[PDB]
Amino acid sequence: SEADRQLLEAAKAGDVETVKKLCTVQSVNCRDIEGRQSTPLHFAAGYNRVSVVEYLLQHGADVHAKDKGGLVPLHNACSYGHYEVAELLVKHGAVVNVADLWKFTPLHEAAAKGKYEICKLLLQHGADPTKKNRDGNTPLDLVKDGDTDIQDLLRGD
Amino acid sequence: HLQRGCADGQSFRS
Repeated sequence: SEADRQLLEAAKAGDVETVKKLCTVQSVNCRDIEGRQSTPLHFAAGYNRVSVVEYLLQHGADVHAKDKGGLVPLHNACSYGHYEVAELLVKHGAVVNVADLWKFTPLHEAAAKGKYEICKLLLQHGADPTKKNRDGNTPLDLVKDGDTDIQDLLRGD
Repeated sequence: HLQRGCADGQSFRS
């Protein structure tokens, strides 16, 4: 629907007033069919739209909703280094060990992208650094050579 | 994993 498209676009853009106008019980968890089925919350999380994330969560957005590839909004937040968004999602009950269709967790994303504080956040909430994805790789396995601090963090040594 | 694609979003608002 045109309405849902506009809502998804507003969430992506951080257009709070438009989100407020278009967010209904029926649209808050709509999906971007023409893309990868991201919800308004996936878009707000991935594009670091904090006010929109907060509003959507308050109005019944599903923190656990998976897109077409099995990503939840916490994956989007962690892959793009959005610490505050990640913390909002976790505080609202996001599962930190959630895995997409390829068994990538948010810790796989934060590790591969060199996001130390996000890795640390996830670990404090019980994220498992030993979880292998379908490639048999743990988050530690995906850390760039240069990020020795993240390596040490994930190893626990 | 090309089929996996990438999460909607980006790291820098700029």
